[PDB]
Amino acid sequence: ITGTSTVGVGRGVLGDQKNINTTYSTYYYLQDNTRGNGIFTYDAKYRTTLPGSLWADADNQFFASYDAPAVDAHYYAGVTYDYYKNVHNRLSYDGNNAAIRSSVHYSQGYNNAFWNGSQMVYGDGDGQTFIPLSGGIDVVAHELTHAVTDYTAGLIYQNESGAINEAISDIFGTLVEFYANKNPDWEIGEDVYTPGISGDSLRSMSDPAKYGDPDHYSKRYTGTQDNGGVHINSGIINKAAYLISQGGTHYGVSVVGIGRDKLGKIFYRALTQYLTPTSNFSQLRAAAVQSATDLYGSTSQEVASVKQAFDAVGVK
Ligand SMILES: O[C@@H]1[C@@H](O)[C@H](O)OC[C@H]1O
Ligand SMILES: O[C@@H]1[C@@H](O)[C@H](O)OC[C@H]1O
Ligand SMILES: O[C@@H]1[C@@H](O)[C@H](O)OC[C@H]1O
Ligand SMILES: O[C@@H]1[C@@H](O)[C@H](O)OC[C@H]1O
Ligand SMILES: O[C@@H]1[C@@H](O)[C@H](O)OC[C@H]1O
Ligand SMILES: O[C@@H]1[C@@H](O)[C@H](O)OC[C@H]1O
Ligand SMILES: O[C@@H]1[C@@H](O)[C@H](O)OC[C@H]1O
Ligand SMILES: [Ca+2]
Ligand SMILES: [Ca+2]
Ligand SMILES: [Cl-]
Ligand SMILES: [Cl-]
Ligand SMILES: [Cl-]
Ligand SMILES: [Cl-]
Ligand SMILES: [Zn+2]
Ligand SMILES: [Zn+2]
Ligand SMILES: [Zn+2]
Ligand SMILES: [Zn+2]
Ligand SMILES: [Zn+2]
Ligand SMILES: [Zn+2]
Ligand SMILES: [Zn+2]
Ligand SMILES: [Zn+2]
Repeated sequence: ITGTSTVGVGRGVLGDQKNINTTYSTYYYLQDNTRGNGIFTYDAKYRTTLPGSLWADADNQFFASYDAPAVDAHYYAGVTYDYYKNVHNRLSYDGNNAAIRSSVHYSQGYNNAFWNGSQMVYGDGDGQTFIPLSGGIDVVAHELTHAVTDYTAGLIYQNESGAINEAISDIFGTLVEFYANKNPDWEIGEDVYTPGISGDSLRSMSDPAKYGDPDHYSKRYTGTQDNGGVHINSGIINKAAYLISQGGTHYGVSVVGIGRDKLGKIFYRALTQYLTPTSNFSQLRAAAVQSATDLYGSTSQEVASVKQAFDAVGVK
């Protein structure tokens, strides 16, 4: 809509206050004109029609419980935009400042959130398995990173390529969570999963086995469920990424940690320059090694640590 750029205030899913960029034309709309071609957040009104209505509010105050999913979808899309622009010089998910559109209150009791090829879609959860999923910055950035992948390497969504696709989204979801630097960790979805249970999450990057996911290539899932285990086998790559950043000793292999920023630079370069739709784990290792070589030199600690981490998880 055409209007004046304004700044509203509200509370997110977890009760935290934050400012949001809005547009004023009779109503205050969740339309942030400060980032690229805009960030737009929509009310799906418990339907499955998309995108729904551009979110309208009478007073630029967003403290109602019904507002909270919209506040967080809008704000965390902004954080994700800021991460990709400030850290990687990438303008929105397509690198060409595409508008970021999000719909909240999608369907009823819907325990999922997804990038659908042109926008983000957030269920409210059923209140037991999940609360509204836009409350999780890592979920928001995980799904928007699928769009990044789609516009770069094009990793399919099955078998090893799909597990890399998933891990890439977990890695950058987590790096966005650290960039926001409110309550970061190496867990996925902890803020919105199981409100009755403290200390759990959908999966752990630092210890995938905590939830039964593999932390070594020899433990990879080879069945047909979950598109060949894409959310399961991602633990193998997630653990390698965790080791690259934080270091550690894993199955007897010592990894010297190089920190989060270099982890992100290495994997971003691998994703955008070297991966292809059918890259497998071994090819991801090669891409990460070459990316670290490009950035830091073949004799660098960074290259050596990439190799150590993939050795530790059994990927040659
Ligand atoms: O409403 C305006 C918006 O449509 C435009 O894109 O950028 C400036 C805004 O104030
Ligand atoms: O924590 C990371 C920060 O250290 C780096 O500067 O850029 C990415 C962030 O996630
Ligand atoms: O977040 C990590 C945590 O999972 C681990 O237990 O201790 C080190 C941290 O980096
Ligand atoms: O020890 C873990 C176990 O507690 C869980 O039930 O399944 C996965 C294992 O890694
Ligand atoms: O062969 C693998 C071994 O090298 C490693 O130590 O742990 C898992 C095994 O499958
Ligand atoms: O069966 C597949 C297995 O061969 C591969 O290694 O990892 C993904 C699985 O789907
Ligand atoms: O196969 C790819 C290779 O061509 C390139 O050199 O680095 C990435 C690899 O995965
Ligand atoms: Ca997290
Ligand atoms: Ca929980
Ligand atoms: Cl560990
Ligand atoms: Cl471990
Ligand atoms: Cl460790
Ligand atoms: Cl271990
Ligand atoms: Zn209001
Ligand atoms: Zn998803
Ligand atoms: Zn995903
Ligand atoms: Zn967290
Ligand atoms: Zn899955
Ligand atoms: Zn998923
Ligand atoms: Zn270990
Ligand atoms: Zn460990």
